[PDB]
Order: sequence, then structure tokens, then C-alpha cells
Amino acid sequence: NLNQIVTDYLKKKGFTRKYLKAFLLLKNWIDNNLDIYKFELRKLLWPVFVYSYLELVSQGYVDDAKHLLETLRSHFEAVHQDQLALLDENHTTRLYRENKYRIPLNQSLSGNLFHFLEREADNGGATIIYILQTHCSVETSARGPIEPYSFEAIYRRARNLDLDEADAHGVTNRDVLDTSARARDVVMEMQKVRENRDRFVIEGRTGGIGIPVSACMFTFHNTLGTVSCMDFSNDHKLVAVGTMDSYIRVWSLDGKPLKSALENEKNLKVNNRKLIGHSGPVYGVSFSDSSKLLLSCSADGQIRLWSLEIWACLCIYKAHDGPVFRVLWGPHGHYFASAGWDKTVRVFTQDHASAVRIMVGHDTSISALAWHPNGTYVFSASDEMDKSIRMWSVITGNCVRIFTGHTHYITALECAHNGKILASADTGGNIFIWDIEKGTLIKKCRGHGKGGIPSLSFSAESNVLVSGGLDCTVRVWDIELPADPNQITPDQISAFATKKTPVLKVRFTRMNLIVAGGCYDPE
Amino acid sequence: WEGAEPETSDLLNAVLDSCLA
Amino acid sequence: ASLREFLNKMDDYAPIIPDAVTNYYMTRAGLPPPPQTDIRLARLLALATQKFIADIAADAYQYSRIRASLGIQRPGYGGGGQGGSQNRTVLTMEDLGMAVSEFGVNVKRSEFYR
Amino acid sequence: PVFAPLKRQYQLARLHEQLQAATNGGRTNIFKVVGFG
Amino acid sequence: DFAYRHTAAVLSDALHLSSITANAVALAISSRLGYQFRGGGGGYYGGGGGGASKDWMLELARERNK
Amino acid sequence: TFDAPPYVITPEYILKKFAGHPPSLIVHLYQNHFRFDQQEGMFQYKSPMRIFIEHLRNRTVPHEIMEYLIQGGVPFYEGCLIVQVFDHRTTVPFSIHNHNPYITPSPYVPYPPTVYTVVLMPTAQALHTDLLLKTVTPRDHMELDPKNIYEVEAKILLATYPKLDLEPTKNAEETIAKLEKLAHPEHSHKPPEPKVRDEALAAEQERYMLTLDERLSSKLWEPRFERFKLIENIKQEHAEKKEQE
Amino acid sequence: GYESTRPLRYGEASLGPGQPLFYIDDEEVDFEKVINAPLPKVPRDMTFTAHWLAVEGVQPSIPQNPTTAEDLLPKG
Repeated sequence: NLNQIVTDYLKKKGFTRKYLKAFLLLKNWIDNNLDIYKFELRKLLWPVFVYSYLELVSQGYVDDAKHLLETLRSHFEAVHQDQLALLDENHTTRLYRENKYRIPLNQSLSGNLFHFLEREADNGGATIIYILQTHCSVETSARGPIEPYSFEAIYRRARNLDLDEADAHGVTNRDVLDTSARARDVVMEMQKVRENRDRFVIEGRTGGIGIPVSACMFTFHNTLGTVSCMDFSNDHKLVAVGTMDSYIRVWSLDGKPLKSALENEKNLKVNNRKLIGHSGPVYGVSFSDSSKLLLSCSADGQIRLWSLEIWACLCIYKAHDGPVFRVLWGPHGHYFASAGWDKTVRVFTQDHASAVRIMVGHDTSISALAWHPNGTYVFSASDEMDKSIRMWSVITGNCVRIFTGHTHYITALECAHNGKILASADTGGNIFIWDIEKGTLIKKCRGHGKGGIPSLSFSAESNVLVSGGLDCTVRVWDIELPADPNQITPDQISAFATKKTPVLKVRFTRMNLIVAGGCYDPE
Repeated sequence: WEGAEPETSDLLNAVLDSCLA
Repeated sequence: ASLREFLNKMDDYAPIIPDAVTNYYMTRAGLPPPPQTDIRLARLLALATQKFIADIAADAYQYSRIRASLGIQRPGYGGGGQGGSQNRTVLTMEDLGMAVSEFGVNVKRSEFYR
Repeated sequence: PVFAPLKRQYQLARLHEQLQAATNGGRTNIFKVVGFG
Repeated sequence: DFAYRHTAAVLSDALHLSSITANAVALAISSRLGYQFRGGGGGYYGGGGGGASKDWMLELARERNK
Repeated sequence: TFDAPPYVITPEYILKKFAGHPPSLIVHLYQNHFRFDQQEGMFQYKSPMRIFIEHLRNRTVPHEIMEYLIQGGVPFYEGCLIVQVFDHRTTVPFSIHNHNPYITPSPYVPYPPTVYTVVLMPTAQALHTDLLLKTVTPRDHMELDPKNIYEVEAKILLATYPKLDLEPTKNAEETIAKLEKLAHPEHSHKPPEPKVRDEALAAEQERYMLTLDERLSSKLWEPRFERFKLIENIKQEHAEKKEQE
Repeated sequence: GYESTRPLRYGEASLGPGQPLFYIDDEEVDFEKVINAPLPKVPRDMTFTAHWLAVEGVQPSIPQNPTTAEDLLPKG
């Protein structure tokens, strides 16, 4: 009994029983709305910028204030030249500090703005909220949106009316509404919005069926069975495939020409390029966190770093003794890992030519890799006699978990976005779901045919998984089945079939949509 | 305990270094 | 002799290996094609290959000729059919194996598989 | 076969010989502790 | 053909070593194993993936990971 | 269930938790040799036992003598070892004219410690050695069939590290901060340093004077009393056999 | 020499009753036939296309998808 052995071992061992980010975010939100609102929304840009700049100057971070001034000067250089030159103490600053800015706005617009700011409180909206409360005052009104040809402006101009308190107080609406052509309770409004919003959450799941998803397929022709690896960029704009002829080829997924930073290649017209320099079959490729860098490994025992701006190699890493089978960037793109024939896992940083960590403990070759979403753990799997999965710590380099149970060659590994689940597949068609903290198997999924499952992907919320196999199918699984209201496992939501195209890659986008890739063989 | 490590670590290290030579 | 003058004269020393084969095998070995690599270098590499093959061919012919005029072929060089026609010299597995044995290659096979 | 440096093998052999000499083939326990220090 | 060539090589080595006994064949195989066939699907303490010992690799890993 | 160790083990925690318990080992240091409490012989600093002193300097469990430690039943405290160190370190030889109360006079001369407590932390090599020893220790027959080694190691790892950090980060700054926060003292050293490479007449006179000397010439010494121990063993065996007859 | 594109054919000799032997078929050829032979056909260049494998969980019946005539649904 293993429990007796473990208890004896433990007993014998004495075990006792800042502001620029906010401005950019606000500008990006502003240009996304309808063109009607934008006219009133643009009025918030200048007060926020000036008050942020003055606060940074006062706090003593004159360097940051100078950086902000120079960075954003081009945006306002065509409106407020004199003010910017002055900003290069005078009574202007005192007057600005004494009198708080007055900005008219509509009630519905105010509600939308407050909801948006609350939705991103921790991302940078708190800074804008505080600035608006302290150095600004909003005079909300029930009028319609103000535009040069909207109902309100046309009515005011035609009927020869008079300005209001909000309109009274260097662009001023007086120049528009004149013939020459309320306050706010922020803080209270914020708690109030939070209370209203908290009432519309979903906290259960009973009955029903799984989620429906769409799929787009990219097929490669005339390959003649020489393609070994595939990969999409993080934004689904480029596709790279490695071959058995030692070269790599990158395409534009929309057919648009690719661009090179070299002046001699100015405005050249090509939508696919080649990366040459390996002397052996390429087995792995990885796009960096648009992507500017690429990693590749081959059977000659080398790892190469390429540049997607000039399309040339930059460095070579020579730490392995034998073929290298897999290479992977870190979750954020400065660290990467590799593993191959010599039964060792190595972790690199792009700034150093030697591996910073070496991980021993496997008894056979490695056949899969995966990173943890937090960037401090790595997963690996071996084949043959030793079919086990291991979790290593990057800080110490030691193993912390082992998962056992697989009886076939392991082909794919994947970690959930929440960071608490792990998925793995083998050539027997099985898919395992592991609990990382307890090191226990949760359940098994079945339905795929024999041959291998090269890839796996997790939904955005980690509630749906999609897989692709060499049996020419794409399948969707439900991690947790709905609560009952009182050959294939009953948690397979869907299953699609391809026209003689083994699937080498599946990817989940932001929506309930996926992109797949494969090679078509008529025979 | 006598000669607790956290306070006398440097002296023990120095004597050990002398011993190793 | 100088490398500069030899490369300049490379116009007159082009080998018989087509440029397509050169480009294919350069790409396999990890070198971009002539448009990005001076054509003279590719021609030089192809000429070296031609010289190597010609040396092996001469060695094989010398081995074949001394044999021409006990009298049983050496084991491990299985191959052939009726035995050719007329008194023509035939490039056979035995002579090629004997020649390439001097270059570090082993081409031993089985004669009958059973 | 399995391969490893010669220095390690020689050092381990010497250490094992010295320990066997010191412990008289395991008949004497030189690691015993009496009292509470 | 690979099996044929391996058999021929081992047979020649055994013949040079010493009618030949089984000990000669075993010695020839042992000698040949010194510079090739350092692979296979060996598991616990099996000479696969280069044939290095786990203790030496652990020492190297300890030195690096410090 | 057993209480699990903290993320970083320090001498203070181990010494406080296990106060009032006997130490694992007691070592006495002398000018040029050292020994244990119940050891009758001695060990030289230049002998193979320098590994123990190196481990003491580096505060690491000596996995190379794990089986010897097991045979002696040395206690472990959460996988560590508490060691007490006692610091004792701080005429005319070969002349026939010396005097001694047991010797005639001769006519050519006129006439007649600090104490220390330290803790040694475990390593991965120690666990590897433990499992390997268990694999080849007879009790099925053997104490641990190799095929169960992976499961046993998985359970030991589960018991050792019961809680991990499984919280995702959102950008590079968060990952940098998390890496900085989790640093470990035992894995934060610096990269090593590159490896580097009148009286003559008296020495020659001595060398000439020692010509053809079989034993002293070569030198120009670690007793072990092996013959004495062999004699003792044989005498004991002979006496015991004579007991029957 | 094992990367040839020619077919592999075995002869059959008979050393006796129930003791057949096999050999590789190899016939001597003239250099003219080899040097003068035409080259094989060049395949087309690599390219890729796109289509919709499924819309909201249903597979459209387009030429790029397999026909419904020819294991995709649990029946427990």
C-alpha cells in the first residue's frame, strides 16, 4: 500500500502532526461611440490634460510633467498654441486652480460615462473620477446633444433665445449659439451606480444545453506532406508553418502585402515570405506576445530568434545535445522554454545566451510543454516507460506536482485561463482534466479517434474547450454540465467533420468563434 | 539552544573557512 | 592563384549542375538562393561537388578495369540481372562499393533475402 | 551502460572505504548521541 | 539491410576476438556498445537519451539553479 | 495528515519549534582534525570526509552518507538536522641526548570551547537518494517496487507543497513584481568567478644526505589501525567458536 | 540509395521444395535511356484558402464541406 509507505517516510522525517494612460484610455473610448456624442465628449479632453499636467508639476515630478507635455503637444498644437507656449507662478495657473472647470453634458451621456468609468475602476478610471470630482464640476442638463446641426442648436439659433448658466461658462459654445455665428454629485453617483449594477448578475446554471460556436477553416494545398508545425499570431493576422525541408514560411491571413522596415524594400508587393537558416527539419514555432519576434527549433539541436520587421535571424541558442522538439514563449513574452531528446527541460531569457534554469527528473524524451498563466510555472510530459506530467517552479527549478494515469503517447497540454485547471490528450483519443492544487483527476472526455490530438484551446471564461484531432474532426466539450432540473461521453456539445483535412491547430477568439488550420490531401 | 545560528552565523562561517583553508 | 581572380574567372568554369538543384540543396542546408547570395559562390560550391563526383567515378573505373581480363564476386554487394550485353564495361555495385570504401562510405547489402 | 565522470567514482570509493574503516564494518555506531546537548 | 550489416560487423569482431564461444559474442557486443546505440526507450536507470547518469545531471542542475 | 513546512525555512523557526529535543549530531573541531561525540578515532580535514565540513559550511543535508546516517537512527526534524559544534580549535626530536624519567641522563648535556547550533536544509538529491535506497532495501520481498516510485514521489510532493500560487497576472509589470516577491535565499546567489591557475643549498644538502633511503626519501600519513582491528575480529571469532567446544 | 522513386520488385528463386529465395530485380540499362528521359511533372505552388466549417453549431452544405452521405453524436 502506497499510503503506508508515504506515512512511514513522513514519520521517519520528523513531520509533526499614470495620467497619460488614463487620457489615452478615455480618448480611445470616446472615438468609439456614435459621432453625435463625440462633440460633447471631446470637451473633457482638455481639462483632464491640463489638470493632470499641473498636478504632476506641483507634486515635484517635473520630469513626468515634461514628458506628458511633449508627448501630447501634437494633439492640441492646432487649437491652443498660446496656452501650450505659456505652459512651457503666473496668474493664469492661480485662476485655473481657483475656478473649477464647467462642462455641460446630457443626462444619458452622463450615465453612460459614469457606467463606463465604474466598469474600469481599477484599470485607470479612478484617476479620471478623482480628477473630475476635485478640479472639475459637471452641470448636467436635460437638453439634447449639442451639435452644429442638431435640434437644440438649430432651435436656439432660429428662435433667437438666450444662453443659460451652463452656456455662460478657449472654445465656447457662445460663438456657435449666439447671433454672431445643476452641478454634480459624483462619489454618491458612483456608489449609487454600483448598487444598481450589482442587481443584474447571473449566479446559477440549471437545465439547458451547451453553447453554440462558429468555426472558420484555413486549408493549405500542394503541401505534399512536408509541413510539420503551424501557428497563428495572437491577433490572427499571420500564419507560419515549418517544413521538413528546413525552411519556414509566413503568410498574411487576409492576402494583404507584407511590409519590411528595410528602405531598399520600400513598398514591395508580396504576401508571403521565407525564413531560411535551419539545416534540419523544423518541429516548433512560436509567435511572440502585432508580433515582432519568432522562435523556432529543429532536429539539428538549435533554437533561432527571427525578426518579423526585417525578416532575418538575430541570435542562436546552443544549449541542447540532440534534437529539440518543442519551443514556447512565456505568457508575456520575455521567457521561453524548450525540451527535446536529452530528457531535460530548459528555461531561457532572450537577454542571455545560456539557459538560466535546468530541470532534471524525467526518465524519457519530452513530448509536450505548457506555461502557467501567471508566468512562474511550467508543465512537461514524457513518453514511453515514464508517461507522467510534471510541474516545475521557475524560482527554484524543482518539481512540485506529478500527474499519473496516461497509458498512451501524450500529444497536447493546455492550462486554463483562470489558472486552476489543466488539460491533456493522448493518442488513444482520451482527454484528461486535472485539478492542479489537489493533483487529482476530475474527469475524462471521450469521442475522438485514435491517432493524436495535436492542439487544445480554452474559452475566455474557461468554461468551454475545443480540440482538433488527426481523424479530421473538431469537437467542443463542456467542462461542467448543467445541473439537472429533476463511446462518446455526454458532455460533447458539438462535433464537426472536415473534408480530408487533419487539423493541426485550433484557437479561440474573443467571441464564441474559432479558427482552425490543416493540410488537404486528396489521397 | 546555545550559540543560536542567526546571531553567530558569521563567526561559525569564519572559523569553518579557516578550518577548510 | 588567388581567390579574387578565380571568382572573377568563374564565368568560364560553370559546372553542369542546373541552378535549380543548387538552389534546392542550398535552401535545404540553410543558405538563401542566388538572388540574395552571389551567384559566383553557388557556382563554386557546385563545381566542388562536380569535382568530388568525378574523382569517385575515376576510382570506380580504375577498380573495374583491373578486375577485367577464384573468380567469384565478393559477398555483400548484391545486384545485377542477366549480366549486360556485349563486352561493354558495366558500372556495378561491387566497383562502386570498393571505390567509396576509400571515402568512408559503406554500401553493403544482402544478395538473397529468403 | 551508464556514463559519469571518473573523479566522482574515485571520490565515492575513497569515502566509502574510509567510512567502512571508521565504523568497523557497521559494528560500531559513531553517530550515537547521549544526553540532550 | 541494417540487420545484415550489424550481424556482419558483430560476427567479424567476435571472430577476431577468438570456433567461437558465447563469451566472445558477449564481449564483442559489450565493446561495440561503447560508442553507439546510446538510445532506445530505456526507463528508470536505463541508458537512453545519451546515457548520462541522473546523479551527474542533478549535480549540474544544482550548480546552475543556484 | 501532517503539518507542512513554510515556503522559506529558517534556523529560527526550526530551533523554536523543536526546542527541548536532542540534537541530531555533535561535532568537535580541533586544530587539524574533527570527530563525533561517540567516535573514538578521528577525521582529517584533508581526508575524504571534507564533504561533511563543506555541507556544514553550506548548510545542506549530506546525501552522500544517507545510508550510514540511517543505520545510526539519526533523528530528522521536518527533514532538517540540528548540529551542535564544539570549538576546541581555538625537545630536539630524534636526538638521543634528551632526558626522561625512564631513561639514563647522558653525559654530553649538562644535567637534567565555544558552542554553536545550526540547521541543515533538505535538497532534491536527498529525496532522490531516499527513494533509491528504499528501492533496494529488502523487507514482494523488496520494500518498494520501482513501478510505484512515481506514485510515491507524487504523494510525497503533494504532502510537502500543499499550497501554490495559482493567481493569473494581466501584464508584464505584474509578472515582474511576482517574480521579485517570490525570490528564495537559497536561489539568489551570484555567478561564480572564472577558474584560475640561500635555502636551496640546505634543501639540496638534506636531499643528498637522504640518498637511497627507501621510505623517507619519497616523502621529502593517516593511520587507521586496520591490522589491529583485523586481529581483534579474528580473536573474537576464535574465542566465540571455542565457546561451543 | 533507398530514396529512389522507382518501384520495388522481388524475384523468386527455388533452392528446393519449400525453400524459396528472393532477390531484388535489377536489369542493366544504357546511359542513353537514362540521360535522354524526360523529367517528372512539376507540382503547383503552395497556397491556402478559407471557408466556414460551421455557423452557430451547424455545418453548411457547401462544396468545401463533406457530403452528408459520408460517430459524431452520443447515443447513450
